[PDB]
Amino acid sequence: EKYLKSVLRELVTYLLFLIVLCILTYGMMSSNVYYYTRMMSQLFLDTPVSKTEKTNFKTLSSMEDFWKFTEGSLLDGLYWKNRSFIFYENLLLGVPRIRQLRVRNGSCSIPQDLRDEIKECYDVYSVSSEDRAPFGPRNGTAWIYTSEKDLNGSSHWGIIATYSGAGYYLDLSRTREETAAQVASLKKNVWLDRGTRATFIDFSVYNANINLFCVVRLLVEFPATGGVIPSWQFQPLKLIRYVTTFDFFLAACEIIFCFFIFYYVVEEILEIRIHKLHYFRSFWNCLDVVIVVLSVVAIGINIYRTSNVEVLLQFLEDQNTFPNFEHLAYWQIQFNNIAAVTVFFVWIKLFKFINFNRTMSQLSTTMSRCAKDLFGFAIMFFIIFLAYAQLAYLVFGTQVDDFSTSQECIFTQFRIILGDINFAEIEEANRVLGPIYFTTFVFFMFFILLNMFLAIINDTYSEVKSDLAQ
Amino acid sequence: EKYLKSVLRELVTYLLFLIVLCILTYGMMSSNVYYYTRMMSQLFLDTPVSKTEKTNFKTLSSMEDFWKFTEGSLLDGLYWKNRSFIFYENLLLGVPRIRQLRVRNGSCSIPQDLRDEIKECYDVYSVSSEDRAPFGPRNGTAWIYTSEKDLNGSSHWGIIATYSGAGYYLDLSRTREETAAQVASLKKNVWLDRGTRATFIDFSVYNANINLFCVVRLLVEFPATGGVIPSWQFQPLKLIRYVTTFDFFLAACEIIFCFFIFYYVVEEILEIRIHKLHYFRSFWNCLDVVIVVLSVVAIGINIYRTSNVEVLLQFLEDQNTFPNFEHLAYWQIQFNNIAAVTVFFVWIKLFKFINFNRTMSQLSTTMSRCAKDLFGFAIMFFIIFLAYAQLAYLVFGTQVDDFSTSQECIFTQFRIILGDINFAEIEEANRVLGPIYFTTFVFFMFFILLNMFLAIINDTYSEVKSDLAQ
Amino acid sequence: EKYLKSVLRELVTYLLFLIVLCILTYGMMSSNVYYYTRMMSQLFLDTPVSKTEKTNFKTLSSMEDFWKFTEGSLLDGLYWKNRSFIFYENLLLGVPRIRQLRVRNGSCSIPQDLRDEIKECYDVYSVSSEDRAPFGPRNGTAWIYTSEKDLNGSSHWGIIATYSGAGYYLDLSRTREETAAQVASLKKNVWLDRGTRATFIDFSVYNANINLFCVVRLLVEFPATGGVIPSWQFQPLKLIRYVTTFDFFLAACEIIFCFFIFYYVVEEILEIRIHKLHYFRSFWNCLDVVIVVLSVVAIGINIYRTSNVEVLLQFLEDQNTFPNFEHLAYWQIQFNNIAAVTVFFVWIKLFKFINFNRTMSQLSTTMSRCAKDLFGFAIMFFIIFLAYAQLAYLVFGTQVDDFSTSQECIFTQFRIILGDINFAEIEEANRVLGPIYFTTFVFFMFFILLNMFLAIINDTYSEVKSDLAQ
Amino acid sequence: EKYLKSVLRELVTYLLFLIVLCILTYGMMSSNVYYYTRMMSQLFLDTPVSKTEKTNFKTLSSMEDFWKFTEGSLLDGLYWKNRSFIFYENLLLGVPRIRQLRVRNGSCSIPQDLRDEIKECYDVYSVSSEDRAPFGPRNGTAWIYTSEKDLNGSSHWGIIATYSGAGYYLDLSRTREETAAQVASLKKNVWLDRGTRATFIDFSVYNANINLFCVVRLLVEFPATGGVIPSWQFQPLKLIRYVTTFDFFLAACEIIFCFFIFYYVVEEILEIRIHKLHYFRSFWNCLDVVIVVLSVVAIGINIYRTSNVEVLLQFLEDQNTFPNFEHLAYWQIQFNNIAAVTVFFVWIKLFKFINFNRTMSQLSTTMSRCAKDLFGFAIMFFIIFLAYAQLAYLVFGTQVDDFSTSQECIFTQFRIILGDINFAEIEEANRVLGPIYFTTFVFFMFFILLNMFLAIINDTYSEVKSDLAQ
Ligand SMILES: [Ca+2]
Repeated sequence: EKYLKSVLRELVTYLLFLIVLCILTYGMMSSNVYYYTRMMSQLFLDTPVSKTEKTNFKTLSSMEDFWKFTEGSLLDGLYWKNRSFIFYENLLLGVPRIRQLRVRNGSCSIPQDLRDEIKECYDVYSVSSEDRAPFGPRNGTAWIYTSEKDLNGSSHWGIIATYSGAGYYLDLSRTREETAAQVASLKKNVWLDRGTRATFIDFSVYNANINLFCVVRLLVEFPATGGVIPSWQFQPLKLIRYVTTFDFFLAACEIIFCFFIFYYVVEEILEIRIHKLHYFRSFWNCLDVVIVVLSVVAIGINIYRTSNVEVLLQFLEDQNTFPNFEHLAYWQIQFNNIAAVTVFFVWIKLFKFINFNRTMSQLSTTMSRCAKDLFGFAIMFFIIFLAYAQLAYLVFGTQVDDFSTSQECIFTQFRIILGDINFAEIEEANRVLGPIYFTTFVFFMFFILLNMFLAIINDTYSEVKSDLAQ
Repeated sequence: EKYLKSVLRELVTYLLFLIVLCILTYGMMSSNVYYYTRMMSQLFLDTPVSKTEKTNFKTLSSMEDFWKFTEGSLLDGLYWKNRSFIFYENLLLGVPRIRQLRVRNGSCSIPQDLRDEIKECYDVYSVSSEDRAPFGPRNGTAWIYTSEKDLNGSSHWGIIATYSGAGYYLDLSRTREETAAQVASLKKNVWLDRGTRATFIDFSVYNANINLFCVVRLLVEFPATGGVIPSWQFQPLKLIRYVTTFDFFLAACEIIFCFFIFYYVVEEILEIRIHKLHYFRSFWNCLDVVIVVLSVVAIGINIYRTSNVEVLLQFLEDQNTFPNFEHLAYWQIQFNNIAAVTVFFVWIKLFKFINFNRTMSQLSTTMSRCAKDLFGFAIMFFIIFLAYAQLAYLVFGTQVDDFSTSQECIFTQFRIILGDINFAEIEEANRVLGPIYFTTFVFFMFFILLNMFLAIINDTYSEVKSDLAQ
Repeated sequence: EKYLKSVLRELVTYLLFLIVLCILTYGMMSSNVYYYTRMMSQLFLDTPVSKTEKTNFKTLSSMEDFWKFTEGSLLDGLYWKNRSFIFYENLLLGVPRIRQLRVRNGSCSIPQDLRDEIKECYDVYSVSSEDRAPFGPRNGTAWIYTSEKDLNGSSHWGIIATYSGAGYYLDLSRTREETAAQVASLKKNVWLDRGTRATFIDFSVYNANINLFCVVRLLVEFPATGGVIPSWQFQPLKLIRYVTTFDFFLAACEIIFCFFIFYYVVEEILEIRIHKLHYFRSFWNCLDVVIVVLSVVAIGINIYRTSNVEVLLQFLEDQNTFPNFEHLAYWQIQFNNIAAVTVFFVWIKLFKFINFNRTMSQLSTTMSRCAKDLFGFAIMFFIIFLAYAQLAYLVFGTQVDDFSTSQECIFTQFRIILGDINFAEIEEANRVLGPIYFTTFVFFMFFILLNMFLAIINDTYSEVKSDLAQ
Repeated sequence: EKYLKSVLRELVTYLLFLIVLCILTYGMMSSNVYYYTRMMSQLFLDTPVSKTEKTNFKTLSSMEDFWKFTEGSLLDGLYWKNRSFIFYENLLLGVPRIRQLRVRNGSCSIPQDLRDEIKECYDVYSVSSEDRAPFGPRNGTAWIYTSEKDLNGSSHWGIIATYSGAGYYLDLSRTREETAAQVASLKKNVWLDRGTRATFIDFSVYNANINLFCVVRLLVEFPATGGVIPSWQFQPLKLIRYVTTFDFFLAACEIIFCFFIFYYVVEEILEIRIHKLHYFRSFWNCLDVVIVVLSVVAIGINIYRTSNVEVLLQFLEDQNTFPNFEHLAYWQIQFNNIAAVTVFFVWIKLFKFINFNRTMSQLSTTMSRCAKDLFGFAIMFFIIFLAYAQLAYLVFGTQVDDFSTSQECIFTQFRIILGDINFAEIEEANRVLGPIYFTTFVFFMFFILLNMFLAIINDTYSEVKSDLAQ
């Protein structure tokens, strides 16, 4: 009877922990936030670059389109008629910033055959090929290289390369007329030319109705082959924490969560000190360790982020400067990811107390007894899966977007297995190998290989049911 | 022999009942009705707001677009050249009505940090923060709050909030010139401003060729974050019933259905009294009780709806007023839902007489024998399903429309399992966690977990067949 | 040895027959024909109604759009600059024809409540409500009713109704200027009004390069609820057969096919005369009877169609008339359908000689021994399938296009099972019952019920393999 | 121990070989190449033909659109302001070339019935119907036929026909003004008329930043039924190889790969000389032979291609000519295809050393024992699959794009099985047979026939596990 009562006590404690965690994670969420970013992104990406034009920021194709956007839709969205409100609600915080990364002329070598017709070549962006010399009129921060440290920047993982936080930057103005003049001055002096490899536009807004910031980042990359590759980022933040009663309730819930985390840390360490050799012999102990580690990491990230609020205080002293909220947004994204993973893994631990009756124990035994063969056939299946992915990358890699990178081929093959196919592009890219690849993949994966998993599961379930009937 | 004859008599009676119910439910449906609403919705939602503009009602983005629609496409669709026929057949009944819901300034608290730059804040719509004071010129019903009781209104479940039936309303006119003047007067005095949270446009039409009304409701919501969220509703009604011979035939069928339902009620009550100890132990008795309860609820709703025809009589006395058919449309929708569910559950009861031979009995035994294990593994499977849904909500909640609400995540995961995927948006929202979530979900759900249902069914079928073979 | 050699002889004869049939059916096909209709349909449907307008023929919405098409894109497509070639290759044969079907005023009864505001009502199209009296100026065939017999017409199965071959028709002219004048005269006198229920535009072209006709039919329906429902039909024909060497080769193949069919008829009749009582005890005999009946029907249709070449001869005598090729196109479509079905069923008969070794016999025994239970569970599964379809029709019937008709619901549910879903529209139509219907359908159909077929097949295969190992 | 250590040595050697091959195949790929072709194709295809027009090169519909493209978007893309750079990076090499294929008047025979109205007919393109006589002004190479040998051309496999390398060609100029004059002169003299059957536009560019050429080919076909069928081809080439350090590293890797291939060839020949009769009894020996043959073919193609760099040398002597890189592009495509297949098959051989423990051996034995029955049921299943495909071709062949060719039907049926359906077009093409075909195909294939594969696999797995358990 002691075992059942102890299990019930553990179940009740874990249920309380689960309710606390769910309350926290839904308190840090709301429907108000999705439409915030939806309207912001629509305004800044979906609006045509100009009345006559049709291309938006989403469909930029050249430097001329980027200049039209910068002098056009961007200024329309940013400034609303001394203080701007991106809508009638969202105040524009301070000043926007524009930054570019540059590459040296001669960072690549032209073949000796063509040196008579081609004199200048610019390599793809890299830390080695980066340009750090003044150009243009050399008047101000837009024409002089500023290091990452002096710019208080950080690296950004772009579509085709990873970019540093340094470059040539200009701080725009509070009003539309001044910003337009600055942008026109930049364009006249040819700010963007052959050496440009990336450009960033950063600005943040604040919504007092719901007490949420929004950090915006627009990146346009200029590959060595010509054209542009636009991208965007809209990240809401809650820098100010305690403004309402629900905020204090969530603070209390967070304190309770920290108490629970410390209690679990102590409990797990106590058992580790005795069973350390065989502690990882059970999956539940590994799950408990993962949960506690993730929760501790989340707590540490939260503590670090809460002390970074001093950047907001610096901005509030003088509002004519650029508010650097990129680090806060990055750490908020990291915290959200870690909290989501912790919640997911806390949910999975519910299987520990799910053996109510003989049926649940039957199913759990079937699933545990089936893992050894499932892993082996997973290796076997994924060998062929990766062979097919490599063939697809080598065949359609340069033509089809779905196969443009070795990682994207895996996702495309998963989608094809599910039923989300784009066979027209595959057939267009290669009229002989495209159809052969598609047909053979579909056959040997959907029709045959996918059924080995189910055969293993079926045999294991039947064996377990026959055995446990005793 | 008595058992077989009694079962045959029951089967014949139930076949007659099913035929009557199907006749009723298909008589209350026609192909003419779908194209009615199709043309109405194409006229009002799909037409461009103006000749130069591209945005329609479906794609409104701001208060300016809403004003352009109200002064533009709405008047074009409403008035066709004293009486308006909306294509050439649908008489416009009475006048339309426009109603807005409002919020008080100061219903939220600004953080003390930003009180020097922001003075006014309006909270999200709620009954507590609702505004009930006059504004603007204070001339008429458009500038004074009218309660739900005095407005004969009712609540509406919107996209982002549930709204009351009160607010500030104006009754438009019969002709285009008067309505345009009223709308221009509203716009000049700034009817919509920071405090607006919702707006409604209501009107109904009548088609004499097919004898059907159409109650229309256009709702535009104004979130606290800016922008607009349009929505619509086109609900045909049949207030006048006995016109043609088929209508009298359907009335006779309804009388027969009522007699059948009374007979079944008496039979079920007698069986409950006789076999109180075994009634709820059988699934068929539960199905019979569900069917009888749903049919009684449908009959009650129908009786209430017929007594509600008095609203049409009030309108017919004076045609210069607004016909309030919202309640009739709501109850028609409820009746349709109840009747559809009753039909569905009446169809399922055919399984009672489906045991013709050994094959059908074996199949039914197999289905009823694995229900115990199917429910347990359904619990086990849906624990992981909801864990994945919660992770998806916490990760893509603020970026992807498909995961914008906790309920939307479940439907999106069902669609992903089927094969309807939107992986591009998932990868765009999170380039690391998006692919991991998608790949792990697909693997652990489609490839492995979904096959446990199949293993259970296969093992149970084999066991049942082996047992019943002897 | 006797059985093996007789089977070998039968297999050789049937392989020759199959080769002949495949040769015929692929000789009556060519890639040249798909692009013929593709260009015709792109020219007539896809092109905008006018330079300023955006609506196509596919997106007509009112009588004004239809008039603009008739005076606009239609004349541009028809006439190319006495003889017109709809492209630089396809001669326009004779003149086009326009025909409308009409309904009487007062074919429905207005409710007594509204008789003071509505005086005229036109019912949906039917043979009883059809109008047969002159209207308008009463000058010519466009304003007088012409019966189906005198018009040499036939019924057409439209989208919302089935239409007769009678009505009010006008024969257009050979040149653009005359046709435009006729259409303008029709429009000025108000040819289309409240009574119109359908309109037809018929014309045919000839392409001498590939020796193919193309019979075109554009139908626009005018429901009693307003609006228009466009539809089209492009049917290539081969009236002139024996021109090239391949045509004579195909004639020889057709003669060989008739000889084979007579031989098979004689064989089957001889077998029936001996085993008439138990002849239908075998599936292969039923397949043979089906094949022979379908082939005889195809031969009869071909003989009827060849005699119907006299219509072309009548047209060729005077080219200033309307070539009535509608019957030839209808019979060509019927012949193509019957030939396709015959080819499909001839392919299936290849299973008779597929028992090469023990593996094929094992699989055939498994499939035949499984049909008894597969049919029973098919009935069981389709009862629930039809219950769900009826619920979907009653719930989303008036809002969603995919559920607009009772037959559309079945196809939509099949598509949903496969993975082709449109959940957004379902959720929009009903925000409570939509999600419930979708989720419950997906669960109980894909997760559970679809696996009973698979369990039955697996058990039968295992039993057959265990038995035949003896 | 004797077997295990030899297997370990073989595994290590094959792992080294696999790493070398993967290094080579990923060194011949880069993300920079996908966006190269992406920008090129967006510039030339997606760009509107003119400011007023909407048709692209992808949506050409007639000779007028082709002329507008040639005088419009093509010249805008080609020439950027003596030397042109398609972007600010990609130099235009030499001059473009325009070529056309032609057919004789009278290559077909008109029926005697219509010879009084039609005088000229042009057959579909073929080597027999090809025209080879001068036309037009007869001034220069654009109006005289040049054979394939004298044009240094080669055949091209188009959408509706295979085309020779001969025809009437004009070499365009280096500057926009001269090319526009030449194109206008061609258009004025009616270069394209009834006899035209195909047109090609060829040009290549070079990117010094990434050292990659791009051979471009735009083909517009003119069917005998009218209209145009555009198509395109963008193929990057690495003609110049030894420039950077990574290039020398890849050369060393290629030398190592050649040594490995020679060693494997010797090893396999040694075993063949001994096991001549039973060498093919093992699947692994067949895989080794396939790998060796494919690698040798790839090496031969590479040797042929490297010695073919002389074409670039000829062009570099005089840059005022047309650079004929078509053969180099063709052979690069062939080499890429063969290398991809070799990589795929090299990956599959990893299964030989995958028998680590009892689980992997059991899975491999299950897969091996299945092949006998799986092949038989594959024949059985594909008989019905091809019957359905033939029926679909005969029914929807002339109406639906997905069924336009007998090969397209197979791919469309695979897609339908997966879940990628276009049921709307199928139902539109045939309203009776379309739904029947779709429903019966889905049922008999997805619900029933696809489960026999799984039944076989499951039964074999259970048998193998029971046998090997003891
Ligand atoms: Ca699927």
